[PDB]
Amino acid sequence: KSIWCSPQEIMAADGMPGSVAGVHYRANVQGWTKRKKEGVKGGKAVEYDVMSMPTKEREQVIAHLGLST
Repeated sequence: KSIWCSPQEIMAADGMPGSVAGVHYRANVQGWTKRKKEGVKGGKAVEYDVMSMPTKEREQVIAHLGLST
């Protein structure tokens, strides 16, 4: 029921341009839900909850998927 996506999918969104940190800049103003995972087979893994982002932001995520699914 919960939804969590890594910054790679988010920064790949045209609505959210800039590298991974560039996305953090926009998320600096709003209190985005963030979680520091112990790294997934890597190191320092970060995820965001799209269900907590404004509805307008939600359209941008679905729109990116609408380009393929």
